[PDB]
Amino acid sequence: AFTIDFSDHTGLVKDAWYKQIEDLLEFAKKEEHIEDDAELSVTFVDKQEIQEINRTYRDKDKVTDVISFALPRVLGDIIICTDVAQEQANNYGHSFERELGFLALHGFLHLLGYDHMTEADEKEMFGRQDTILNAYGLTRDHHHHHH
Ligand SMILES: [Zn+2]
Repeated sequence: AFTIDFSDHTGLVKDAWYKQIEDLLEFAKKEEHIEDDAELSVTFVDKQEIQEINRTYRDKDKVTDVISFALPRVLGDIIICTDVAQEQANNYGHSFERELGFLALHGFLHLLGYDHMTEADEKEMFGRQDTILNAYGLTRDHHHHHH
């Protein structure tokens, strides 16, 4: 099994988008060969709230697109900023909800223990990200964040 506890503090997220994001992350969990039951939470917030969360939890007084908090396997929490995701979606040329899904996938891989702070880690983690997105059908280069 795989359950996402979703929350949307903005009222912007459509019900169809929750399903699209959950289906992508469930596919990723299977591609990662995680057989156990897993659970996680995804919360959508506006730019004022993401800055406050970034300030108090990361000592970064600034807006950002996604924050992941790593801890049935309980994987932790992903927080996504709708304001930033909408602008990044415009810059990459896919929809708001596609960008929400990409940021959720990125956070999910972080919760599994991947990181990209070194070149070797980045190659491993973006290699998995690209492979999952391609296997799901998201093969256009900018759906990978050109990455
Ligand atoms: Zn990251």
